[PDB]
Amino acid sequence: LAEFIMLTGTSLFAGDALRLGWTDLFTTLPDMSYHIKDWFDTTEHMHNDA
Amino acid sequence: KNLNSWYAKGTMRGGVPRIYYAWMRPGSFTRRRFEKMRNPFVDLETGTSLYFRDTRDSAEAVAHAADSKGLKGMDNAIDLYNEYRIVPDLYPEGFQWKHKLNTEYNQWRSNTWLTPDLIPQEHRGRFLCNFQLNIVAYDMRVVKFSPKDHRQWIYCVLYVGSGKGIAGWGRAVAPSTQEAKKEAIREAFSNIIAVDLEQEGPMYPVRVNADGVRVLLYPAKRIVANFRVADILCAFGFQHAGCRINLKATNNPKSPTHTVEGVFEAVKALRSVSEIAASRGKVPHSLIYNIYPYLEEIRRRKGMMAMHPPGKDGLLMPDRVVDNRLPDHLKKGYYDDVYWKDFFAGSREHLNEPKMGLRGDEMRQRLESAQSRPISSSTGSGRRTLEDVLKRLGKTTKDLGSIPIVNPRLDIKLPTHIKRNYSLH
Amino acid sequence: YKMPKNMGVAPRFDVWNESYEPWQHMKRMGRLVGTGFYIPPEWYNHFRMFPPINHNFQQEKTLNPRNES
Amino acid sequence: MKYADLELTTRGEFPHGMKEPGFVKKLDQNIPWYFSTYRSMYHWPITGDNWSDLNEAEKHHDLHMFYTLAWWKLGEGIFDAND
Amino acid sequence: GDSTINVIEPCAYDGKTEFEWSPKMMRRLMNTHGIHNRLVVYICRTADNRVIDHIQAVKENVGGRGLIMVH
Repeated sequence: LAEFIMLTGTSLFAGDALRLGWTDLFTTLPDMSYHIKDWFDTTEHMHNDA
Repeated sequence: KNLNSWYAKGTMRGGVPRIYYAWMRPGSFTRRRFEKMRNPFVDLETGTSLYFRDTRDSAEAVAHAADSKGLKGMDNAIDLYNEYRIVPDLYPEGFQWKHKLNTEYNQWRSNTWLTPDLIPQEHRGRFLCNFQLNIVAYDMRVVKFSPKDHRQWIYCVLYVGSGKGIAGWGRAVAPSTQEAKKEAIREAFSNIIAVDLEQEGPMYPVRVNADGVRVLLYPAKRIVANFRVADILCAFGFQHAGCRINLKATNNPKSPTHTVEGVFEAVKALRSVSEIAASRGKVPHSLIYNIYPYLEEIRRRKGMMAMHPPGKDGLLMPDRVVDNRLPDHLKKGYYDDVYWKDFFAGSREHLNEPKMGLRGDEMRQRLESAQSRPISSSTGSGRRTLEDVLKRLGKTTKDLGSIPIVNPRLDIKLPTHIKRNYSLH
Repeated sequence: YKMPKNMGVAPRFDVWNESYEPWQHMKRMGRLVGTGFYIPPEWYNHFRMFPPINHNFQQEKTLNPRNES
Repeated sequence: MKYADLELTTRGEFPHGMKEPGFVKKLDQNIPWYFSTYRSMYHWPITGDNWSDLNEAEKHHDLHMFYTLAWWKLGEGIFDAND
Repeated sequence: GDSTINVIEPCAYDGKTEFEWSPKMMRRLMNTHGIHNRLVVYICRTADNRVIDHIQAVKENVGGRGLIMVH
């Protein structure tokens, strides 16, 4: 499949991107950018431990 | 170009002393909860993986392609002590030693421990500030407990302040002078207020409105306000401030009550500068001297220092088991070549048998520590154990140096001693 | 002139909460403890690291009832 | 050195500063605002390099330290190396 | 819990009264009793039909119609 995606124009997806061991994270939520933003608003301390 | 000299400022109040901070507030002075990892974050484990997010790609982390292993810069830990202080320290540690109790701290450092009924419950063991009470003005209001019964309820206003930063004001109604005074003092220690004196005054005109008295705290070169209001601002420690009330002392309503209430309301409405900044999300000019260690470590992470080892992750994963744990009869001999003969004399954790190797003298010393446990009837006998035998001799249970008995209170014959202790020595 | 029986001691129904909001005590204890003449309560040592959520405004100020504050 | 076996009956107090004040029943001035209002001229601590021909500052600090060490009995039986 | 715009005022509760700010007026706001203070931000619309704070207005020494004060 390594050679396959190169030569044969084919698209990978969420699941296979996951299983190749590519990305850890994966959401199903709406406006997850906004839910990150407001969480990091309510956050308060800017120390690496925090 | 600023012909306001900084060297001629502040209005002298006689002897009234007001605190001044050399650099930063004594609260934000100390940072143990962050240098020593005493925080909910270090406890709650979640997220400690991110410090080792770099091991997503094993080959990449060993390769050290980008130095940027760090969650926040070049290293996981770069300037953990300065760079994080860049944020407006709104919620500072303060005083956090449990060395001696809250009670004994409050007691050594404050005239409030002497007056317990005065501090309400929340503030009890807290304060370390010597509060001066200034009783603004007593009054008398008739209280009608019934149509036929009326009392004279004296009504006090007073402000308990120390120019060290902390000052509240309480007014009370109570039938007697000293009881209304105490009631108002406890209401004041409930209405206690503090102030970020880092700016030593308001940095913007605070135009507040207390219970009918239009107050304006503004910046002046020096405390320029009423005698009463000025002693209140000096009870807070404001060196450069000025409060004006009602626009003029002919403007009603005026009263000692309204004056104290108004100035304290304004000092409450005041926002710190660090709080203003953080509220605007912006870095205050004042604290940018903290990123300078990180800016310098940027500028000095050129070349060799940014160079990270090839293939060396620092994460030296678990693989096998090691057991240097020797049998005790063996570690009893192990160091005999290397340190003093019979290294392992008396470490319980070390020697799985705790007593072995010791000379009877040191075992006798353990026993001297040990005390006489009661004697149940079966254990109690008309025989005289070497305990009371050596009592009658008076000499010592430590005298029998050559005699291999160690614990005379054992109801066992001399060789039974020496056999229960032959395994060891 | 008949006014409500207990009216005299009624609470100010819009500003009776605000004294109690956790953000007020965060703002008001942050300075009390920054002064360095105070020994912060054990709840401040915690809700300092975990400050309350930002946008939980009370319906008495956000005059909007359909709002899941 | 330079010894003469003199005597002394009244030493001072201990200059701990916190000797009780001679108590008074009434005040000769019943005006308390005068302690709160009293300004003065400025105490410019240094004028230029604070140089003065007599060593007016170091000398006085040394003469205060000298007698305070005297009264404190050199201040070391309290603790010096209990640590 | 509290708004970041602590207060926000118009320079004029009226429109018929335009308040042109002298560059010295706008330099005596950032000078609180000897401490340089860019805290309270004042918006003034210059002659160049630009709308700028008093800080860039007095960094180029031009003054403008007063629009708002805010902080």
